[PDB]
Amino acid sequence: MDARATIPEHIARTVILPQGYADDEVIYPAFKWLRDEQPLAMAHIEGYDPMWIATKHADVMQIGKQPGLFSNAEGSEILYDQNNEAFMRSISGGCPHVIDSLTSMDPPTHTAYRGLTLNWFQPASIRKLEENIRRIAQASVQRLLDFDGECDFMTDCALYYPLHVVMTALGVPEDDEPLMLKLTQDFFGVHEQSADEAARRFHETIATFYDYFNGFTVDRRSCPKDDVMSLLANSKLDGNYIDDKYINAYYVAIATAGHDTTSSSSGGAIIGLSRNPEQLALAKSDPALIPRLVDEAVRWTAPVKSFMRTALADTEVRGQNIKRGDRIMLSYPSANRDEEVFSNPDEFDITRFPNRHLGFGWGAHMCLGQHLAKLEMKIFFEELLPKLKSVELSGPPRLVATNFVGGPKNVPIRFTKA
Ligand code: HEM
Ligand SMILES: CC1=CC[C@@H](C(C)(C)O)CC1
Ligand SMILES: CC1=CC[C@@H](C(C)(C)O)CC1
Repeated sequence: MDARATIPEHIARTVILPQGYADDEVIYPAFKWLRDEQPLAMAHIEGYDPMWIATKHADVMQIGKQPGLFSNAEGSEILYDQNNEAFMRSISGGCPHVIDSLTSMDPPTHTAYRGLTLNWFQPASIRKLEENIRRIAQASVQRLLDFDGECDFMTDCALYYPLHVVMTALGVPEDDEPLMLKLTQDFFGVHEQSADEAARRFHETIATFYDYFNGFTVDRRSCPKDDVMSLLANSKLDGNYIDDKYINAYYVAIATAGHDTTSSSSGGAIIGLSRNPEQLALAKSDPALIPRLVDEAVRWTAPVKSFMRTALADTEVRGQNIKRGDRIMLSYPSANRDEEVFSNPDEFDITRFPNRHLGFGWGAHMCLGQHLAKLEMKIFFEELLPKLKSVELSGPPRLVATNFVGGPKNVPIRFTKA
Protein backbone atom coordinates (compact mmCIF):
# COMPACT_ATOMS: atom_id res chain seq x y z
CA MET A 1 0.00 0.00 0.00
CA ASP A 2 1.76 3.07 -1.47
CA ALA A 3 3.42 5.48 1.03
CA ARG A 4 2.61 8.54 -1.17
CA ALA A 5 -1.19 8.07 -0.88
CA THR A 6 -2.64 11.01 1.09
CA ILE A 7 -6.35 10.92 0.09
CA PRO A 8 -8.44 9.55 3.03
CA GLU A 9 -9.73 6.05 2.31
CA HIS A 10 -13.45 7.04 2.56
CA ILE A 11 -12.95 9.86 -0.01
CA ALA A 12 -10.79 7.64 -2.29
CA ARG A 13 -13.47 4.88 -2.19
CA THR A 14 -16.19 7.43 -3.01
CA VAL A 15 -14.43 8.84 -6.15
CA ILE A 16 -12.92 5.61 -7.50
CA LEU A 17 -15.60 2.99 -6.93
CA PRO A 18 -18.59 2.65 -9.34
CA GLN A 19 -21.47 2.76 -6.78
CA GLY A 20 -21.24 6.38 -5.67
CA TYR A 21 -21.75 7.64 -9.27
CA ALA A 22 -25.43 6.50 -8.94
CA ASP A 23 -25.99 9.56 -6.63
CA ASP A 24 -24.96 13.18 -7.29
CA GLU A 25 -24.97 13.83 -3.54
CA VAL A 26 -22.46 11.08 -2.89
CA ILE A 27 -20.00 11.89 -5.64
CA TYR A 28 -19.94 15.73 -6.01
CA PRO A 29 -19.25 16.53 -2.31
CA ALA A 30 -16.32 14.12 -2.37
CA PHE A 31 -14.81 15.94 -5.38
CA LYS A 32 -15.53 19.27 -3.71
CA TRP A 33 -13.47 18.23 -0.68
CA LEU A 34 -10.59 17.17 -3.00
CA ARG A 35 -10.71 20.41 -5.02
CA ASP A 36 -10.65 22.38 -1.73
CA GLU A 37 -8.01 20.31 0.18
CA GLN A 38 -6.11 17.82 -2.04
CA PRO A 39 -6.73 19.06 -5.61
CA LEU A 40 -4.14 16.68 -7.14
CA ALA A 41 -3.17 13.91 -4.78
CA MET A 42 -2.65 10.18 -4.66
CA ALA A 43 -5.23 7.55 -3.61
CA HIS A 44 -4.64 3.86 -2.97
CA ILE A 45 -7.51 1.56 -2.15
CA GLU A 46 -7.75 -2.21 -1.95
CA GLY A 47 -8.00 -3.87 -5.37
CA TYR A 48 -6.83 -0.79 -7.39
CA ASP A 49 -3.45 0.54 -8.49
CA PRO A 50 -2.33 3.71 -6.70
CA MET A 51 -3.41 6.74 -8.76
CA TRP A 52 -3.44 10.54 -8.81
CA ILE A 53 -6.92 12.06 -8.96
CA ALA A 54 -7.09 15.06 -11.23
CA THR A 55 -9.98 17.07 -9.87
CA LYS A 56 -9.19 20.55 -11.25
CA HIS A 57 -10.25 21.85 -14.65
CA ALA A 58 -6.78 23.35 -15.26
CA ASP A 59 -5.06 20.04 -14.48
CA VAL A 60 -7.35 17.89 -16.63
CA MET A 61 -6.60 20.17 -19.61
CA GLN A 62 -2.83 20.28 -18.91
CA ILE A 63 -2.67 16.47 -18.74
CA GLY A 64 -5.02 15.81 -21.68
CA LYS A 65 -3.03 18.05 -24.04
CA GLN A 66 0.34 16.28 -23.40
CA PRO A 67 -0.03 12.70 -24.72
CA GLY A 68 3.77 12.39 -25.13
CA LEU A 69 3.98 12.69 -21.35
CA PHE A 70 0.63 11.27 -20.17
CA SER A 71 -0.20 8.10 -22.11
CA ASN A 72 -3.39 6.34 -23.19
CA ALA A 73 -1.50 3.28 -24.62
CA GLU A 74 0.86 2.36 -21.76
CA GLY A 75 -1.79 1.33 -19.22
CA SER A 76 -5.51 0.83 -19.26
CA GLU A 77 -7.13 4.13 -20.29
CA ILE A 78 -10.25 2.83 -18.53
CA LEU A 79 -10.55 2.68 -14.75
CA TYR A 80 -10.66 -1.09 -14.00
CA ASP A 81 -9.84 -2.71 -10.69
CA GLN A 82 -6.84 -5.06 -10.83
CA ASN A 83 -8.86 -8.29 -11.29
CA ASN A 84 -10.73 -6.84 -14.23
CA GLU A 85 -7.62 -5.38 -15.76
CA ALA A 86 -5.88 -8.77 -15.41
CA PHE A 87 -8.89 -10.45 -17.10
CA MET A 88 -8.76 -7.87 -19.95
CA ARG A 89 -5.01 -8.49 -20.47
CA SER A 90 -5.63 -12.28 -20.43
CA ILE A 91 -8.04 -11.95 -23.39
CA SER A 92 -6.06 -9.29 -25.31
CA GLY A 93 -2.62 -10.95 -25.64
CA GLY A 94 -1.32 -9.15 -22.56
CA CYS A 95 -2.44 -5.64 -23.70
CA PRO A 96 -4.63 -3.54 -21.33
CA HIS A 97 -6.96 -2.64 -24.25
CA VAL A 98 -9.70 -5.00 -25.32
CA ILE A 99 -9.90 -3.58 -28.90
CA ASP A 100 -7.60 -1.31 -31.08
CA SER A 101 -9.71 1.84 -30.72
CA LEU A 102 -8.46 5.39 -30.78
CA THR A 103 -8.43 5.67 -26.97
CA SER A 104 -5.97 2.77 -26.84
CA MET A 105 -3.45 4.67 -29.04
CA ASP A 106 -0.64 7.18 -28.55
CA PRO A 107 0.87 9.52 -31.20
CA PRO A 108 2.05 9.04 -33.86
CA THR A 109 -0.20 5.98 -34.41
CA HIS A 110 -3.11 7.78 -32.75
CA THR A 111 -2.66 10.85 -34.97
CA ALA A 112 -2.64 8.77 -38.13
CA TYR A 113 -5.79 6.71 -37.22
CA ARG A 114 -7.72 9.73 -35.82
CA GLY A 115 -6.76 11.66 -38.99
CA LEU A 116 -8.61 9.14 -41.19
CA THR A 117 -11.98 10.48 -40.03
CA LEU A 118 -11.07 13.83 -38.45
CA ASN A 119 -12.38 15.96 -41.38
CA TRP A 120 -15.56 13.90 -41.65
CA PHE A 121 -16.43 14.78 -38.05
CA GLN A 122 -15.97 18.55 -38.45
CA PRO A 123 -19.07 20.86 -38.37
CA ALA A 124 -19.21 21.64 -42.09
CA SER A 125 -19.09 17.93 -43.02
CA ILE A 126 -21.60 16.91 -40.21
CA ARG A 127 -24.00 19.73 -41.29
CA LYS A 128 -24.83 17.61 -44.36
CA LEU A 129 -26.50 15.04 -42.04
CA GLU A 130 -28.96 17.66 -40.81
CA GLU A 131 -32.02 16.47 -42.77
CA ASN A 132 -31.42 12.81 -41.75
CA ILE A 133 -30.82 13.76 -38.15
CA ARG A 134 -34.02 15.90 -38.17
CA ARG A 135 -36.15 12.96 -39.54
CA ILE A 136 -34.61 10.69 -36.86
CA ALA A 137 -35.25 13.26 -34.13
CA GLN A 138 -38.93 13.71 -35.23
CA ALA A 139 -39.44 9.92 -35.02
CA SER A 140 -38.12 9.86 -31.43
CA VAL A 141 -40.26 12.88 -30.54
CA GLN A 142 -43.25 11.10 -32.03
CA ARG A 143 -42.43 7.95 -29.89
CA LEU A 144 -42.65 10.23 -26.81
CA LEU A 145 -45.87 11.98 -27.92
CA ASP A 146 -47.59 8.61 -28.54
CA PHE A 147 -47.65 8.27 -24.71
CA ASP A 148 -50.63 9.90 -22.99
CA GLY A 149 -48.48 12.38 -20.94
CA GLU A 150 -46.34 9.84 -19.07
CA CYS A 151 -43.25 7.80 -19.99
CA ASP A 152 -39.63 7.05 -19.21
CA PHE A 153 -37.77 9.75 -21.18
CA MET A 154 -34.74 7.49 -21.51
CA THR A 155 -36.13 4.04 -22.25
CA ASP A 156 -39.07 5.33 -24.32
CA CYS A 157 -37.26 8.04 -26.30
CA ALA A 158 -33.67 9.15 -25.72
CA LEU A 159 -32.33 5.52 -25.91
CA TYR A 160 -33.21 5.52 -29.64
CA TYR A 161 -32.39 8.78 -31.53
CA PRO A 162 -28.58 8.82 -30.79
CA LEU A 163 -28.17 5.18 -31.85
CA HIS A 164 -30.04 5.92 -35.11
CA VAL A 165 -27.76 8.87 -35.68
CA VAL A 166 -24.58 6.84 -35.22
CA MET A 167 -26.07 4.17 -37.43
CA THR A 168 -26.76 6.80 -40.14
CA ALA A 169 -23.22 8.17 -39.77
CA LEU A 170 -21.67 4.65 -40.13
CA GLY A 171 -24.04 3.35 -42.83
CA VAL A 172 -25.81 0.60 -40.82
CA PRO A 173 -29.41 0.06 -42.08
CA GLU A 174 -32.39 0.88 -39.84
CA ASP A 175 -33.38 -2.86 -39.67
CA ASP A 176 -30.08 -3.69 -37.87
CA GLU A 177 -31.22 -1.73 -34.80
CA PRO A 178 -31.60 -4.94 -32.67
CA LEU A 179 -28.00 -5.91 -33.42
CA MET A 180 -26.66 -2.41 -32.63
CA LEU A 181 -28.55 -2.36 -29.29
CA LYS A 182 -26.95 -5.68 -28.44
CA LEU A 183 -23.61 -4.14 -29.24
CA THR A 184 -23.89 -1.00 -27.09
CA GLN A 185 -26.36 -2.20 -24.38
CA ASP A 186 -25.55 -5.93 -23.86
CA PHE A 187 -22.07 -6.86 -25.05
CA PHE A 188 -20.36 -3.51 -24.19
CA GLY A 189 -22.86 -2.44 -21.47
CA VAL A 190 -21.96 -2.12 -17.76
CA HIS A 191 -23.22 -5.14 -15.73
CA GLU A 192 -23.69 -3.57 -12.17
CA GLN A 193 -19.07 -18.40 -15.65
CA SER A 194 -15.48 -19.18 -14.67
CA ALA A 195 -12.76 -16.94 -16.15
CA ASP A 196 -12.27 -19.39 -19.06
CA GLU A 197 -16.03 -19.19 -19.80
CA ALA A 198 -16.33 -15.40 -19.89
CA ALA A 199 -13.21 -15.38 -22.17
CA ARG A 200 -14.80 -17.92 -24.59
CA ARG A 201 -18.08 -15.82 -24.81
CA PHE A 202 -16.06 -12.66 -25.35
CA HIS A 203 -13.90 -13.97 -28.24
CA GLU A 204 -16.88 -15.63 -29.89
CA THR A 205 -19.10 -12.55 -29.58
CA ILE A 206 -16.58 -9.98 -30.83
CA ALA A 207 -15.84 -12.29 -33.87
CA THR A 208 -19.57 -12.26 -34.68
CA PHE A 209 -19.67 -8.45 -34.61
CA TYR A 210 -16.37 -8.12 -36.59
CA ASP A 211 -17.68 -10.59 -39.27
CA TYR A 212 -20.84 -8.41 -39.54
CA PHE A 213 -18.76 -5.22 -39.88
CA ASN A 214 -16.38 -6.81 -42.40
CA GLY A 215 -19.33 -7.29 -44.77
CA PHE A 216 -19.78 -3.49 -44.82
CA THR A 217 -16.04 -2.91 -45.38
CA VAL A 218 -16.17 -5.19 -48.41
CA ASP A 219 -19.40 -3.73 -49.68
CA ARG A 220 -18.05 -0.09 -49.52
CA ARG A 221 -14.80 -1.02 -51.41
CA SER A 222 -17.07 -1.80 -54.41
CA CYS A 223 -20.06 0.57 -53.82
CA PRO A 224 -18.74 3.72 -52.02
CA LYS A 225 -21.15 5.94 -50.05
CA ASP A 226 -20.84 9.16 -48.01
CA ASP A 227 -20.71 7.35 -44.72
CA VAL A 228 -17.95 6.55 -42.27
CA MET A 229 -17.81 2.87 -43.17
CA SER A 230 -17.06 3.86 -46.73
CA LEU A 231 -14.45 6.42 -45.61
CA LEU A 232 -12.63 3.87 -43.43
CA ALA A 233 -13.02 0.99 -45.90
CA ASN A 234 -11.41 3.06 -48.66
CA SER A 235 -8.71 4.63 -46.50
CA LYS A 236 -5.04 3.75 -46.97
CA LEU A 237 -1.90 4.31 -44.90
CA ASP A 238 1.48 3.76 -46.57
CA GLY A 239 -0.36 2.63 -49.72
CA ASN A 240 -2.36 -0.20 -48.02
CA TYR A 241 -5.84 -0.67 -46.61
CA ILE A 242 -6.08 -0.32 -42.85
CA ASP A 243 -6.06 -3.73 -41.03
CA ASP A 244 -9.61 -5.03 -40.18
CA LYS A 245 -8.77 -4.83 -36.44
CA TYR A 246 -8.45 -1.00 -36.63
CA ILE A 247 -11.46 -0.60 -38.94
CA ASN A 248 -13.75 -2.73 -36.79
CA ALA A 249 -12.55 -1.14 -33.57
CA TYR A 250 -13.35 2.25 -35.17
CA TYR A 251 -16.95 1.19 -35.97
CA VAL A 252 -17.33 -0.10 -32.42
CA ALA A 253 -15.79 3.04 -30.93
CA ILE A 254 -18.12 5.28 -32.88
CA ALA A 255 -21.27 3.33 -31.85
CA THR A 256 -20.36 2.78 -28.20
CA ALA A 257 -18.91 6.27 -27.63
CA GLY A 258 -21.76 8.03 -29.35
CA HIS A 259 -24.81 6.13 -27.97
CA ASP A 260 -24.94 6.17 -24.14
CA THR A 261 -23.13 9.54 -23.74
CA THR A 262 -25.67 11.35 -25.96
CA SER A 263 -28.67 9.56 -24.54
CA SER A 264 -27.52 10.22 -20.97
CA SER A 265 -26.80 13.93 -21.67
CA SER A 266 -30.30 14.25 -23.18
CA GLY A 267 -31.73 12.74 -20.03
CA GLY A 268 -29.70 15.23 -18.00
CA ALA A 269 -31.18 18.09 -20.03
CA ILE A 270 -34.70 16.76 -19.21
CA ILE A 271 -33.82 16.55 -15.53
CA GLY A 272 -32.49 20.15 -15.57
CA LEU A 273 -35.53 21.47 -17.39
CA SER A 274 -37.97 19.57 -15.13
CA ARG A 275 -36.27 21.02 -12.00
CA ASN A 276 -36.19 24.48 -13.66
CA PRO A 277 -39.44 25.10 -15.60
CA GLU A 278 -38.50 28.76 -16.21
CA GLN A 279 -35.70 27.39 -18.42
CA LEU A 280 -38.04 25.27 -20.45
CA ALA A 281 -40.05 28.48 -20.99
CA LEU A 282 -36.89 30.32 -22.07
CA ALA A 283 -35.70 27.62 -24.53
CA LYS A 284 -39.21 27.66 -26.00
CA SER A 285 -39.49 31.47 -26.36
CA ASP A 286 -35.85 31.65 -27.62
CA PRO A 287 -34.84 28.53 -29.65
CA ALA A 288 -31.47 30.22 -30.41
CA LEU A 289 -30.54 29.21 -26.78
CA ILE A 290 -30.75 25.47 -27.53
CA PRO A 291 -26.97 25.14 -28.30
CA ARG A 292 -26.30 26.62 -24.82
CA LEU A 293 -28.87 24.22 -23.39
CA VAL A 294 -26.99 21.38 -25.07
CA ASP A 295 -23.58 22.44 -23.69
CA GLU A 296 -25.05 22.87 -20.22
CA ALA A 297 -26.60 19.41 -20.41
CA VAL A 298 -23.18 17.95 -21.24
CA ARG A 299 -21.35 20.00 -18.51
CA TRP A 300 -23.92 19.21 -15.83
CA THR A 301 -24.50 15.54 -16.74
CA ALA A 302 -20.84 14.77 -17.49
CA PRO A 303 -21.73 11.22 -18.59
CA VAL A 304 -18.06 10.27 -19.03
CA LYS A 305 -16.88 10.10 -15.43
CA SER A 306 -13.29 9.29 -16.19
CA PHE A 307 -10.49 8.26 -18.40
CA MET A 308 -7.02 7.27 -17.19
CA ARG A 309 -3.45 8.23 -18.24
CA THR A 310 -0.05 6.78 -17.39
CA ALA A 311 2.92 9.14 -16.78
CA LEU A 312 5.82 8.24 -19.12
CA ALA A 313 8.34 10.43 -17.26
CA ASP A 314 8.92 12.12 -13.89
CA THR A 315 7.12 15.42 -14.09
CA GLU A 316 5.46 18.18 -12.11
CA VAL A 317 1.77 19.21 -12.04
CA ARG A 318 0.29 21.69 -9.48
CA GLY A 319 3.56 21.36 -7.50
CA GLN A 320 3.26 17.52 -7.28
CA ASN A 321 6.07 15.11 -8.25
CA ILE A 322 4.38 12.67 -10.61
CA LYS A 323 6.71 9.71 -11.22
CA ARG A 324 7.17 7.61 -14.40
CA GLY A 325 4.57 4.83 -14.38
CA ASP A 326 2.12 6.65 -12.07
CA ARG A 327 -1.52 6.41 -13.18
CA ILE A 328 -3.80 9.48 -13.16
CA MET A 329 -7.61 9.55 -13.16
CA LEU A 330 -9.13 12.46 -15.08
CA SER A 331 -12.43 13.52 -13.45
CA TYR A 332 -14.49 15.38 -16.06
CA PRO A 333 -17.38 15.75 -13.52
CA SER A 334 -15.05 17.43 -10.99
CA ALA A 335 -13.53 19.74 -13.65
CA ASN A 336 -17.08 20.63 -14.71
CA ARG A 337 -17.94 21.81 -11.14
CA ASP A 338 -14.57 23.51 -10.56
CA GLU A 339 -15.47 26.79 -8.71
CA GLU A 340 -12.48 28.55 -10.26
CA VAL A 341 -14.15 28.20 -13.67
CA PHE A 342 -17.89 27.99 -13.05
CA SER A 343 -20.13 29.97 -10.71
CA ASN A 344 -22.77 27.99 -8.84
CA PRO A 345 -21.69 24.84 -10.69
CA ASP A 346 -24.33 22.58 -9.17
CA GLU A 347 -27.05 24.70 -10.78
CA PHE A 348 -28.31 23.72 -14.20
CA ASP A 349 -28.43 27.02 -16.19
CA ILE A 350 -28.94 26.99 -19.95
CA THR A 351 -27.85 30.66 -20.25
CA ARG A 352 -24.37 29.78 -18.96
CA PHE A 353 -21.91 31.45 -21.42
CA PRO A 354 -19.08 30.96 -21.98
CA ASN A 355 -19.34 27.28 -20.98
CA ARG A 356 -15.83 25.86 -21.17
CA HIS A 357 -16.65 22.40 -19.83
CA LEU A 358 -14.62 19.22 -20.19
CA GLY A 359 -17.54 16.85 -20.72
CA PHE A 360 -15.98 16.06 -24.12
CA GLY A 361 -12.48 15.99 -22.66
CA TRP A 362 -9.57 18.14 -23.85
CA GLY A 363 -6.34 17.63 -25.78
CA ALA A 364 -5.17 14.94 -28.16
CA HIS A 365 -8.11 12.52 -27.60
CA MET A 366 -10.85 15.18 -27.26
CA CYS A 367 -14.19 13.65 -28.37
CA LEU A 368 -14.06 12.96 -32.09
CA GLY A 369 -17.87 12.95 -32.14
CA GLN A 370 -18.42 16.23 -30.29
CA HIS A 371 -19.75 18.17 -33.27
CA LEU A 372 -22.09 15.37 -34.24
CA ALA A 373 -23.28 15.05 -30.59
CA LYS A 374 -23.92 18.80 -30.33
CA LEU A 375 -25.73 18.89 -33.73
CA GLU A 376 -28.01 15.92 -32.96
CA MET A 377 -28.90 17.10 -29.43
CA LYS A 378 -29.63 20.59 -30.82
CA ILE A 379 -31.87 19.20 -33.51
CA PHE A 380 -33.60 16.86 -31.04
CA PHE A 381 -34.40 19.66 -28.60
CA GLU A 382 -35.46 21.95 -31.45
CA GLU A 383 -38.04 19.31 -32.40
CA LEU A 384 -39.10 18.25 -28.85
CA LEU A 385 -39.45 21.53 -27.00
CA PRO A 386 -42.13 23.22 -29.22
CA LYS A 387 -44.23 20.04 -28.67
CA LEU A 388 -44.18 20.32 -24.85
CA LYS A 389 -46.17 22.78 -22.77
CA SER A 390 -44.56 21.37 -19.56
CA VAL A 391 -42.43 18.52 -18.28
CA GLU A 392 -41.74 17.29 -14.75
CA LEU A 393 -40.16 14.27 -13.07
CA SER A 394 -42.62 11.66 -11.83
CA GLY A 395 -40.02 10.03 -9.55
CA PRO A 396 -36.23 9.98 -8.99
CA PRO A 397 -33.96 9.56 -12.02
CA ARG A 398 -31.85 6.30 -11.90
CA LEU A 399 -28.18 6.92 -12.69
CA VAL A 400 -25.79 4.21 -13.85
CA ALA A 401 -23.52 2.92 -11.06
CA THR A 402 -20.28 3.21 -13.00
CA ASN A 403 -17.00 5.16 -12.83
CA PHE A 404 -16.80 5.17 -16.63
CA VAL A 405 -19.76 6.01 -18.90
CA GLY A 406 -22.73 6.81 -16.66
CA GLY A 407 -25.37 9.36 -16.00
CA PRO A 408 -29.13 8.92 -16.27
CA LYS A 409 -30.48 5.54 -17.41
CA ASN A 410 -34.17 6.01 -16.34
CA VAL A 411 -35.91 9.40 -16.25
CA PRO A 412 -39.65 8.88 -15.50
CA ILE A 413 -41.56 11.99 -16.54
CA ARG A 414 -44.99 13.48 -16.92
CA PHE A 415 -45.62 16.08 -19.62
CA THR A 416 -48.37 18.19 -21.18
CA LYS A 417 -48.53 18.47 -25.00
CA ALA A 418 -48.44 21.90 -26.59
C1 HEM B 1 -22.70 14.12 -25.38
C2 HEM B 1 -22.10 13.12 -26.02
C3 HEM B 1 -20.69 12.72 -25.78
C4 HEM B 1 -19.79 12.88 -24.75
C5 HEM B 1 -19.98 13.48 -23.36
C6 HEM B 1 -18.53 12.33 -25.22
C7 HEM B 1 -17.38 12.31 -24.45
C8 HEM B 1 -16.16 11.81 -24.86
C9 HEM B 1 -15.01 11.86 -24.08
C10 HEM B 1 -14.81 12.44 -22.68
C11 HEM B 1 -14.00 11.29 -24.79
C12 HEM B 1 -12.57 11.21 -24.23
C13 HEM B 1 -11.84 12.53 -24.55
C14 HEM B 1 -10.40 12.70 -24.05
O1 HEM B 1 -9.66 11.76 -23.67
O2 HEM B 1 -9.92 13.88 -23.95
C15 HEM B 1 -14.51 10.90 -26.03
C16 HEM B 1 -13.76 10.28 -26.99
C17 HEM B 1 -14.39 9.87 -28.16
N1 HEM B 1 -15.66 10.10 -28.52
FE1 HEM B 1 -17.06 11.11 -27.58
N2 HEM B 1 -18.68 11.86 -26.43
C18 HEM B 1 -19.89 12.05 -26.86
C19 HEM B 1 -20.42 11.74 -28.11
C20 HEM B 1 -19.72 11.05 -29.08
C21 HEM B 1 -20.23 10.74 -30.33
C22 HEM B 1 -21.63 11.07 -30.87
C23 HEM B 1 -19.27 10.04 -31.02
C24 HEM B 1 -19.53 9.64 -32.45
C25 HEM B 1 -18.58 9.35 -33.30
C26 HEM B 1 -18.14 9.97 -30.17
C27 HEM B 1 -16.93 9.41 -30.50
C28 HEM B 1 -15.80 9.48 -29.70
C29 HEM B 1 -14.54 8.81 -30.12
C30 HEM B 1 -14.35 8.01 -31.40
C31 HEM B 1 -13.65 9.03 -29.14
C32 HEM B 1 -12.18 8.65 -29.01
C33 HEM B 1 -11.34 9.72 -29.74
C34 HEM B 1 -9.84 9.55 -29.57
O3 HEM B 1 -9.35 8.75 -28.74
O4 HEM B 1 -9.07 10.27 -30.28
N3 HEM B 1 -18.43 10.62 -28.98
N4 HEM B 1 -15.87 11.23 -26.11
C1 LIG C 1 -14.81 -1.51 -24.06
C2 LIG C 1 -16.07 -0.68 -23.79
C3 LIG C 1 -16.29 -0.11 -22.49
C4 LIG C 1 -17.65 0.82 -22.32
C5 LIG C 1 -18.65 0.49 -23.19
C6 LIG C 1 -19.94 1.32 -22.99
C7 LIG C 1 -20.61 0.95 -21.66
C8 LIG C 1 -19.65 2.82 -23.00
O1 LIG C 1 -20.87 1.09 -24.02
C9 LIG C 1 -18.11 0.60 -24.75
C10 LIG C 1 -16.92 -0.14 -25.02
C1 LIG D 1 -16.53 8.05 -24.69
C2 LIG D 1 -15.87 6.76 -25.20
C3 LIG D 1 -16.26 5.47 -24.68
C4 LIG D 1 -15.50 4.15 -25.31
C5 LIG D 1 -14.22 4.38 -25.81
C6 LIG D 1 -13.56 3.11 -26.44
C7 LIG D 1 -13.23 2.11 -25.34
C8 LIG D 1 -14.50 2.43 -27.44
O1 LIG D 1 -12.36 3.44 -27.14
C9 LIG D 1 -14.31 5.58 -26.91
C10 LIG D 1 -14.74 6.84 -26.32
